[PDB]
Amino acid sequence: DPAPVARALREELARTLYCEPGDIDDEASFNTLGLDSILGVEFVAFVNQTYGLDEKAGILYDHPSLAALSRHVAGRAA
Amino acid sequence: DPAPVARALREELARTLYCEPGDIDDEASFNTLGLDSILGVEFVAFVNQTYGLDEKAGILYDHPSLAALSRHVAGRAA
Amino acid sequence: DPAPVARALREELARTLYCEPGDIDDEASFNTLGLDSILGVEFVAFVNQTYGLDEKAGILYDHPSLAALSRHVAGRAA
Amino acid sequence: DPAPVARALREELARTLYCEPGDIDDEASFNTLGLDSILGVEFVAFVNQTYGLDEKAGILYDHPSLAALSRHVAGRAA
Amino acid sequence: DPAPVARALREELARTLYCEPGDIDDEASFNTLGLDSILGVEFVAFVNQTYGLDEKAGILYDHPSLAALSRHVAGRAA
Amino acid sequence: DPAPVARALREELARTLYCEPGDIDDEASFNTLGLDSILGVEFVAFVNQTYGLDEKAGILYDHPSLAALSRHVAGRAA
Amino acid sequence: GSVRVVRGRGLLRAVLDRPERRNPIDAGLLTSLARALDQAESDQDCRVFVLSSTGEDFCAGTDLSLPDGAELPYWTLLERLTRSPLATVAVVDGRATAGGVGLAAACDLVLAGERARFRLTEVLAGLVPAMALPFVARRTGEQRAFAATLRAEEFDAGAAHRVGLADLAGPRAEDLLPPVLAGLGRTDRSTTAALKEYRARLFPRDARLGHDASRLLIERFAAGTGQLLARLREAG
Amino acid sequence: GSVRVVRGRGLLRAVLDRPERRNPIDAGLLTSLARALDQAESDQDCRVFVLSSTGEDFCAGTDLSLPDGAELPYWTLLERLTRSPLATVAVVDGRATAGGVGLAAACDLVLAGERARFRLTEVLAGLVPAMALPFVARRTGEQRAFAATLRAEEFDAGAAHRVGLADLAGPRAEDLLPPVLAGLGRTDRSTTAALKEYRARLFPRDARLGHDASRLLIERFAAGTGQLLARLREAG
Amino acid sequence: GSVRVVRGRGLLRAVLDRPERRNPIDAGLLTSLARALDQAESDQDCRVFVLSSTGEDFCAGTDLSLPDGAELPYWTLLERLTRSPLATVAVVDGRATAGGVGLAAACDLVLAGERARFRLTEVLAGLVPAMALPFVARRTGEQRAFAATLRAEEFDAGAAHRVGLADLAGPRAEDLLPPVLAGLGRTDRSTTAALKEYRARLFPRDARLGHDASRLLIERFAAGTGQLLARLREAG
Amino acid sequence: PGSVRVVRGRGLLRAVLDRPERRNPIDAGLLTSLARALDQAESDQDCRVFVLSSTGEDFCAGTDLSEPLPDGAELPYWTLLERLTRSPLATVAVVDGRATAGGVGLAAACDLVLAGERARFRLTEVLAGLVPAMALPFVARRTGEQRAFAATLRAEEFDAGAAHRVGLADLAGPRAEDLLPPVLAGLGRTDRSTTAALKEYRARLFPRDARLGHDASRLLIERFAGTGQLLARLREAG
Amino acid sequence: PGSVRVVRGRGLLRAVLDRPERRNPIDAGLLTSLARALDQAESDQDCRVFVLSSTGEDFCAGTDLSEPLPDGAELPYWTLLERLTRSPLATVAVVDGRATAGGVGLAAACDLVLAGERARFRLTEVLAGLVPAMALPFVARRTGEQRAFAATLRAEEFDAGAAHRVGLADLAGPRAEDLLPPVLAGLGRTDRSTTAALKEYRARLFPRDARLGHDASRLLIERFAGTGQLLARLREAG
Amino acid sequence: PGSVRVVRGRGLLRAVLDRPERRNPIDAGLLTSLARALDQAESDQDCRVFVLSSTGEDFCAGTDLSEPLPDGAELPYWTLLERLTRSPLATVAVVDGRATAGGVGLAAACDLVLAGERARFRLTEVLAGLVPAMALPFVARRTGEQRAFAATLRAEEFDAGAAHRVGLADLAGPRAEDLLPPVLAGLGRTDRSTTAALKEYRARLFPRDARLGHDASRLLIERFAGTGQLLARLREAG
Ligand SMILES: *P(=O)(O)OCC(C)(C)[C@@H](O)C(=O)NCCC(=O)NCCS
Ligand SMILES: *P(=O)(O)OCC(C)(C)[C@@H](O)C(=O)NCCC(=O)NCCS
Ligand SMILES: *P(=O)(O)OCC(C)(C)[C@@H](O)C(=O)NCCC(=O)NCCS
Ligand SMILES: *P(=O)(O)OCC(C)(C)[C@@H](O)C(=O)NCCC(=O)NCCS
Ligand SMILES: *P(=O)(O)OCC(C)(C)[C@@H](O)C(=O)NCCC(=O)NCCS
Ligand SMILES: *P(=O)(O)OCC(C)(C)[C@@H](O)C(=O)NCCC(=O)NCCS
Ligand SMILES: [Cl-]
Ligand SMILES: [Cl-]
Ligand SMILES: [Cl-]
Ligand SMILES: [Cl-]
Ligand SMILES: [Cl-]
Ligand SMILES: [Cl-]
Ligand code: NA
Ligand code: NA
Ligand code: NA
Repeated sequence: DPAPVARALREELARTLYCEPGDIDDEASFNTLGLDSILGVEFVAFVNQTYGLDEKAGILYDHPSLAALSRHVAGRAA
Repeated sequence: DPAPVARALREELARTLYCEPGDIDDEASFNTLGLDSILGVEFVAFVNQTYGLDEKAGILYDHPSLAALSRHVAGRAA
Repeated sequence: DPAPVARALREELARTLYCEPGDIDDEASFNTLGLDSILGVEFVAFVNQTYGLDEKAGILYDHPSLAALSRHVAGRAA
Repeated sequence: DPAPVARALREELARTLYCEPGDIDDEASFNTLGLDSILGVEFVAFVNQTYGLDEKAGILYDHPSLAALSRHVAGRAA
Repeated sequence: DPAPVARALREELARTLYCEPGDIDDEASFNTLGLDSILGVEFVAFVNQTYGLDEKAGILYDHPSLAALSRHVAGRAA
Repeated sequence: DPAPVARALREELARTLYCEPGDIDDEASFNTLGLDSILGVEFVAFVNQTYGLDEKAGILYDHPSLAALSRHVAGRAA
Repeated sequence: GSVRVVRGRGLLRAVLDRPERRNPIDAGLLTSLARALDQAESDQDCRVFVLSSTGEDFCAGTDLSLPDGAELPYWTLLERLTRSPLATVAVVDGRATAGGVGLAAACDLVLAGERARFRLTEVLAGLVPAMALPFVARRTGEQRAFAATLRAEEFDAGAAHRVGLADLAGPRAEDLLPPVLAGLGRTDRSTTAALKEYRARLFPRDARLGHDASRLLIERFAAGTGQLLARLREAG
Repeated sequence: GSVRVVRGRGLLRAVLDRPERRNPIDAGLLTSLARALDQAESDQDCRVFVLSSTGEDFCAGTDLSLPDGAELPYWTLLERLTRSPLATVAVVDGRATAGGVGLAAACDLVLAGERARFRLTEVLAGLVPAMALPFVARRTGEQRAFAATLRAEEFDAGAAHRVGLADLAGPRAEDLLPPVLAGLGRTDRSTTAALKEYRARLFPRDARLGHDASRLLIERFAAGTGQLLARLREAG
Repeated sequence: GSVRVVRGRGLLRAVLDRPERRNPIDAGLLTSLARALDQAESDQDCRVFVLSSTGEDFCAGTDLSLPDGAELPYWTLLERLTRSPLATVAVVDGRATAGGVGLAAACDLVLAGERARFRLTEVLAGLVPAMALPFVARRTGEQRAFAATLRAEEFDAGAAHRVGLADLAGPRAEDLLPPVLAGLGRTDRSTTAALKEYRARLFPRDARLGHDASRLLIERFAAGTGQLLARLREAG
Repeated sequence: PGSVRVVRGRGLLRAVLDRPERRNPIDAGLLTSLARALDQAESDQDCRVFVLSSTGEDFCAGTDLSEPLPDGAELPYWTLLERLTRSPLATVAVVDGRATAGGVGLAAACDLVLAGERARFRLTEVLAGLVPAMALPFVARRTGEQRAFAATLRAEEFDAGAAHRVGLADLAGPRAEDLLPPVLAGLGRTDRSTTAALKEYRARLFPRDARLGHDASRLLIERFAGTGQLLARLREAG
Repeated sequence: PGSVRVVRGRGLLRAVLDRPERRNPIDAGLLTSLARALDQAESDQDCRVFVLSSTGEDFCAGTDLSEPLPDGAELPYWTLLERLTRSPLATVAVVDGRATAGGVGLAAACDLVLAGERARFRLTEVLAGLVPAMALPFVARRTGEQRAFAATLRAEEFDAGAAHRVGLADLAGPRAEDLLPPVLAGLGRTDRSTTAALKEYRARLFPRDARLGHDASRLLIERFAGTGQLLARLREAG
Repeated sequence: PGSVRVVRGRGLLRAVLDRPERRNPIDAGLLTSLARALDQAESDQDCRVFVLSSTGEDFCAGTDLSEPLPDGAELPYWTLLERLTRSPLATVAVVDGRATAGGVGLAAACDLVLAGERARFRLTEVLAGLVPAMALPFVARRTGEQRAFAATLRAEEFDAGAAHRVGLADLAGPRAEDLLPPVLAGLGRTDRSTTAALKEYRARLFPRDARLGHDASRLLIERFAGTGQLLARLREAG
């Protein structure tokens, strides 16, 4: 189930983008949301520190929405 | 005194403008929020129905924010 | 008969707008002629001093051409 | 000597350009007043008819103002 | 070693882009010369046919100039 | 035969315009090629010194391509 | 009352002359403009029909204060402004609202000053401006004319110029007129007549469109409309 | 799988919901969108149909991974988006490619965000986008629609806005929607229905065009095409 | 005399080659261009027909120095440039005047350089450019094509680009051609042929328009015309 | 119960002009309240951004029409505008209504100006016989000297688009408040130390001389000291 | 019977360049006649505006192609351009033809530049081996330094629209003369006292150093002193 | 076998940045090689133009992420940018790829900037905790101070069109190399003597103070001296 991860990621993204978690369309592209390559690296380093992972900054290109990133991190983490 | 009037108007404004009440700044001008003369007349007719008043559509010009209108309306209320 | 007033007003407007009295369309809006709110106040203070009146600057909004202003001042003055 | 020629041309120019003779600056270029090559040829044919001359349409290029043309024409007149 | 490969590619690029081989700067990016992803795939299929290779269309991204591609190709050649 | 003159003129024009002689369309206007009135005077002074002529700068308006200028200079020179 | 005629050199000018009522469309205006165009057309030395106005409203549209095959006089007049042998020139120095947009749009050339505004308010009243749209769409293209109707979009002089609703824009529409009149003096009435006839040959309106447009406006007006018109009234 | 429906105040939203496949057109999508439009039309209090998407692709067009008088379902759906009594609004926040351009273009209003891109790729595959072009050309004009096809021109939000393919542009198409919905609440379904019916009366498509467009796409697809599609595949 | 043909890779180029006469339209030019287009079409490996010129005049129009159902050869040629299976590309690096505007406008793509100028001078001579207008209006829209005719408006490269008369503009039209040729090499003749055939299916000219346009030009020329042509001559 | 309402967020302090019924005029209390907000922001070592926003139709109407100057002394208005250019915090003005007279300087002195649909900027000072001497250096460092002086001579009004075209606004959109989240997210990629060194270096490369704040203060006081007539005229037109 | 014709109007003096047959060149008499017009305008305490306009196709062709310099001395051209920036009168240039070489500075030094359809601006100086040192500070204070220096290096020509886009013209229209009535009516809302204090403050905030007029005068004289060849070339192209 | 390839033409020397595989970074050898090209150009009395062009997708990527400062000393980067503004040769930058960080200054310091379709300009310095102190005066003299400082604070990227609109590019087109022949033909109408006097006069009218190169050098060295973390972040995003 990706829902717990999507929540943790939605709250970090909202803080990073200076919005409320409630304003974020989980299926919107990171480009549409205005996550640049710099905040992208910080966001992936948040995912790595929070779940004990080391995913390349490149992962946001492979899974370019909150929902797609959540399934990736969900199926990866444990 | 005005805070309940302000909330009743804030919910109606939210519905007219297709946003959530929590998105509305009570101190923003009706022109900044995007209320035109047309929905302005509907909004005033709403004020009149809900509070049994007979305000002219011009009142949105005299009290051009939710805060200002809600004080004017509460002071005309029983 | 408004014609004497229209003449006195046409000559002041021409001086104010740096044109000849002959160039002024009496039925053109003050906006179309380029009378701003500042020269508008000076023009109404010309009308007041010349005819012994004290009309608000607002009068040019109520009667927004030379012809309409002339009928107002004509029917008012004596 | 040229002042009558200048006035006859000034009235014809006024009619071709839909303005009053008193609106025309004798020293303004024909290009500034808005006379194109077409009305230019009609204007030269007017000069030729009125003064019995046989000037080429190019003369508006050699004497490119009412003042300059009226001196050239008066000096070719009887 | 690469200079003959560079010339074979330079002539083909010249034909694809409707210019003379002598107009092509070997060090200019494929994006600066105006090679799109479509003619890029045709150009790679040309490289593969001429040199019996099986390069992916992505190779124009890894070696994004005539000089760079011609070194990569010559080093994969017999 | 204008071909020897067209060649001598094509080489001077290429040097003046910072191109190769081969890039010049002999029938292109000097305007299309980007010969301004200043380089035009230098180019006519090249024609004059090379062929023992003294053609006015104006000649490039009369014969406004390399081909037309070459026929003029050809039929003139000897 | 509603139109004042002024003759000039090869032109007739029809001035909308009821500024204090904002120059509304009624039977009086439409008839006085048809009669001005008749006078201009009867003078064989006339070549240009100029439509201009007074005060802050070019034309406010229908004053808010059909046999088979027949057309409303508004349709008939707009078609005449497109078919006349006279060049038709609209001078817009104030608000053109609802049917007032069609009256301008139907002239050959629209000159727009700093105070020019155009807006089809019809959908806010539950109406389709069926009679005005063909004369707007032949200028803006169908997409901008139908999206401007759905959204009741307002155009100033620059916006009207950019979308083709105005051919020329500047600080005053009246000061754009003398160079247009100077330019038209290079050609003649016979040539203007044939050009406009060929526009109708190349961009035709089918013979039933006038009736159909007139009918659609009548249906929707005869509907919930009295309320929407009050609302539009109270909004100003 | 392919469409997710969300109701709102006087609206139904159809969300293209297969971002990892780039929101391709197939029988499933076309049928799910026809069924969303049916539901929206059956609700007599519905006034707006919103088409929006997910991820980086608004719609990639035909997934690359005809009786007489009949039309392909794509044609039928595009015509419905132009003829519905509902105002149809396209929210474009990613790449609209090939048939994906027609799906947007056919809505009454196109909102385009910073990541919006439009491109007809068809001629690069040896195809004519015959079914999408009428809905593009009614917005851009015939010259820009046919030259954009020949050149497979790409439009960003600003370019799409400038040529009429987008009515509104800004940093996010979704943030342009609430003011459009607020504006449409001033009018009603009956008025929107009559406006769209009159657009079809003024800008008609002849009765055979759907079949003919469908036929031309089928012919060229049934041709050298498998190669050109591979090439288009390898280019990405 | 009037046209010089140059073959290239998948293209044939027809060069207007009478610069000292300003590249006028006569029976010789129209016949030499029809014969160039025949040669290009007969070569099954040809895909592009390029129309370019010499000196300061792209094309000055009719040199000033009809059975029933028949069309003048100018009409016939303009229609061929719109109907050919070859992509037709106009390279405009000087003045396109009167009929010279239609010759450019009728090509699929118009490239305009810094010295490109377009102007319909016809009404200044008492004529309607009836044969050139459909090819101009299919690019600019009817309003800008008819108002540019009435006003004999001149367009430079940027203005021509902004109104759709030019698809591409830059310092030299000839330097815009290689990227256009590179782009067209991605598609083929069969695909270009079907695209242009579908444009005629979607934006048709009725079968009588060629005769009617030809007739209107002949009538007005056979009229006061000899004087207006002298005047136009003396003005240069 | 003041003319500035203060709100804390993540690495920011927002000062809201909060007298819309009075059109958010400049007086003593507004300048002190703003100076005090800036002090509270700068004292928080985790604060990186100072956001200046307002209420109603008037961003800021300038000096209220409803002073001695010691040697080397500057009026508080000058002191506040300088602070907005020198603060180690990024200063962002959020403009969705009328900035008039002194209100134009207050917006212009912020690092970044966001303008919405209802934004208007106009120096009305010459219409009252005044030179806007204290605001001009903050406008001119955005517009260049010609456009700042000519806009003053003609009392030119700028909407959001025109303000953006001349440099007075850095970003324009339907609503200035909706341009703020992306500016804040972008600023979160740098830190206060860098922002401070960048503003300091702007003063180094484009300095105001040490006498300018005094001379500008003096010129405004001299002209305010027929001014009564011209201000009555201005209010009557208002 | 002079190169400047002087006309009085309501609170203005208009100096008309009146040698169209010679293309309104700059020589001694034009600079004295203009300096004398400015003197007559400034001596009338009711005068508020100096209007500079011209005749024919040439607004002003610059120095006529048809000088000792004492220490601290400036050429009269510099003196006149400075006067146009420092005069207590609003200076308005009305440009409906070619401003060439020195003609560009003469227009640029006025407070407001009005450009009509036939307006053209071009510094041809580098084509004659000259630096337009005296005009450049008056152009650069309008265009910024990059556009003024690059336009000089490339001898860039500006029509009305391009002049307006870069700041060299403040207003553009079909005819510069028809932009003048609205500028005069707007200026009638302020007075000479305010206009004077505003121009003085421009010199205070954006100064030219006291040596600049001398150094610029010297650089032009040095380069004019092969110049004969390059001027012949320039006339032949003219 | 160097980072600069040198080509001679008619009255020009072209310095080509020739390390595309490394993205044409700035290091010691690039700055010396460029300074040496400029020396060879200036020593040829027939040379009038220095052309700066590059290779691949990177015009110049800035300092390579793959220094003591004596009193009055300047880093070589500053010395080279100053030389490009003071050289008697016209300096032309030909930009058809990414100019990043220090690469923006190197282009901006040339007299004329030509930008093609693939041109991009961005100061990334604040994202690494740096102030681009040495490049800023060369950008600001083109863009004005507001746009140069704001573009730095926001790490704004400019394509060819945007660069042209703000003044950073003087000319824009499909390819910067194809804008060069017309610039060279135009420059052939003037000479080195005039070009030299014009650049000298730009320094006279718009000077940089004698301490600026030192202070700017010091500020960059101080900030480079958490920088390790922020540069790792920048490379990971690259
Ligand atoms: P970040 O927003 O600073 O951007 C850095 C960047 C390297 C991603 C970018 O500046 C760039 O040059 N490329 C833009 C396209 C992109 O995302 N990279 C393509 C990788 S598939
Ligand atoms: P409603 O929104 O349909 O109509 C209101 C109106 C047309 C009367 C309104 O647009 C109007 O005339 N407003 C005058 C207000 C004004 O000053 N304009 C705003 C720009 S500052
Ligand atoms: P004046 O030209 O200085 O203008 C002052 C003003 C208050 C009239 C104006 O700046 C303003 O804010 N409103 C513009 C619209 C208007 O005329 N007022 C609406 C009153 S109904
Ligand atoms: P007429 O006004 O119909 O035609 C005259 C013309 C077409 C010959 C004329 O436009 C022309 O070619 N003029 C050359 C003049 C010139 O230099 N252009 C004005 C811009 S500086
Ligand atoms: P091809 O030229 O038809 O298609 C290639 C593409 C559509 C995949 C390509 O446009 C793309 O998506 N590129 C990403 C490259 C990029 O960063 N854009 C260039 C601007 S910096
Ligand atoms: P050169 O490129 O410096 O141009 C000088 C010029 C006199 C030719 C030019 O600046 C001008 O004013 N006229 C442009 C039109 C032209 O070529 N002259 C018309 C003679 S028929
Ligand atoms: Cl209607
Ligand atoms: Cl299709
Ligand atoms: Cl024709
Ligand atoms: Cl102040
Ligand atoms: Cl000088
Ligand atoms: Cl640096
Ligand atoms: Na925005
Ligand atoms: Na104007
Ligand atoms: Na270019």
